[PDB]
Amino acid sequence: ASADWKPGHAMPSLFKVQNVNLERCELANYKQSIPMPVHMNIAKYMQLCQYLNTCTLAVPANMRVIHFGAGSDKGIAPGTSVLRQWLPTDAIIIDNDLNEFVSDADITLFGDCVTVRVGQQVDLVISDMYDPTTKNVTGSNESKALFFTYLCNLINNNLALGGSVAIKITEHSWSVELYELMGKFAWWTVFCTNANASSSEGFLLGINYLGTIKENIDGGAMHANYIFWRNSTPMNLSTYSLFDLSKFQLKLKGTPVLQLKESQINELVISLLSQGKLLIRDNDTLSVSTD
Amino acid sequence: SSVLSLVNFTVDPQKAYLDFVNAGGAPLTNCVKMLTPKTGTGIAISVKPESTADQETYGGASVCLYCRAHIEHPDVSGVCKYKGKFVQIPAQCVRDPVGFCLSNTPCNVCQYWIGYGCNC
Ligand SMILES: C[n+]1cn([C@@H]2O[C@H](COP(=O)(O)OP(=O)(O)OP(=O)(O)OC[C@H]3O[C@@H](n4cnc5c(=O)[nH]c(N)nc54)[C@H](O)[C@@H]3O)[C@@H](O)[C@H]2O)c2nc(N)[nH]c(=O)c21
Ligand SMILES: Nc1ncnc2c1ncn2[C@@H]1O[C@H](CSCC[C@H](N)C(=O)O)[C@@H](O)[C@H]1O
Ligand SMILES: [Zn+2]
Ligand SMILES: [Zn+2]
Repeated sequence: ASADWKPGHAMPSLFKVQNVNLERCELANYKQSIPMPVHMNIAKYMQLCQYLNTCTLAVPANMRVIHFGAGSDKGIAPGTSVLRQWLPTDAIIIDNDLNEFVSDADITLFGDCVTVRVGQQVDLVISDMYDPTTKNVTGSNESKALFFTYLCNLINNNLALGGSVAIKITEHSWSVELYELMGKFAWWTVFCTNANASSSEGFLLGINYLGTIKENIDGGAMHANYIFWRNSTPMNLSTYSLFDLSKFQLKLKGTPVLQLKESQINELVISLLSQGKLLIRDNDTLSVSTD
Repeated sequence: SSVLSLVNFTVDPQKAYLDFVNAGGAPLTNCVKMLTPKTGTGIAISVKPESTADQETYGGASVCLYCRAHIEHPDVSGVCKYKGKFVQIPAQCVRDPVGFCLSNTPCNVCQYWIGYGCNC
């Protein structure tokens, strides 16, 4: 049962290249829950981090990480603590949520993510945001605006070249524009944790931002492919991947941060960015506040 | 969230919580318990999880009464000693991580819990 020992499943190119209508998502184990030893979001975030351990993430000193939707109705932030456990000790974590919470982040901002002003560019964006109104399924499942408009503008303006994102989507919480922006990364996928395999949740991953269109993606068709994949792929609830945590921490890659004019970006630079070997952004002092 | 309300009605939140739990009050729940390779050093407070086989590791802010209750921290510098860090709790005390932290002090010389690891 090899896949049970993996942290989850990543959308394969087999389904990326399909051309299908958007259908209802029908999971055989829908809403089935696996017991924890420990909040469920501990297992969920750890498995996301384990999969990102296999991606070409840029990991610099003073790494800039912003974590949206970090709070829970319990006033705590299990995912932010997992990020603290995963990331380098000198990484800067900023988290945010609509509702009050306390966390192990360096900076915690309350309110709509739209109020979060990122003055500089960041290296990694994690979003677990989900709007409760999405559960009011009436009629056609269309592309959603909501917080995705903010996130898309963030990717276009406040994400370092070489930076990455992991953005939670579901069958009904998704964005045409966000899928299309994945084509501006060196690589992309949707990752579904084994801890939450019974949900249509997935983390849309963009790995190494290039600022230019590498893959032309029809976002509406690609979400239809994501649902087609989920409808076609048995996924058993499992946290076996968390049984051995000896290599859980993010590798301390020491990725360099360089300032370059866009006219200076040549094939060597794009190659380094695409391998997780370089970031291009400011090296100012990071300033992230509420507006 | 009852005890969380209670420590807003007192001048000594530490004593208020401890008297409450010591008289049968339900300990604060939802402390953020990590999954760790129990191969750590075992010190009290650490930047990364350091649980031994006899310990559990918690996210620091979640076991801090002053963090959880959104009240002023007593540290003269105003910085919380747990927030942004990890706190190791003896495995037999996971019933009340917050009470254990309010009831004990790390060794000022070896930073292990006095009585639970500190051998000085
Ligand atoms: C996939 N699916 C959907 N429906 C039907 O379509 C609706 C919309 O789905 P929707 O897109 O939420 O996705 P899912 O319910 O996975 O999301 P799931 O609830 O996992 O969503 C997961 C996320 O919800 C979020 N969430 C739960 N707690 C909170 C909270 O307290 N606040 C906020 N804002 N969000 C929360 C959180 O991100 C959590 O991980 C569903 O509600 C069903 O009616 C399905 N029906 C059947 N029979 N079989 C299915 O397989 C099926
Ligand atoms: N527009 C928005 N701005 C900030 N947070 C938002 C938001 N829309 C939804 N959210 C947040 O999305 C979150 C989904 S549940 C988050 C669980 C959390 N990651 C954990 O570790 O437990 C909710 O807290 C909700 O308040
Ligand atoms: Zn505190
Ligand atoms: Zn000592």
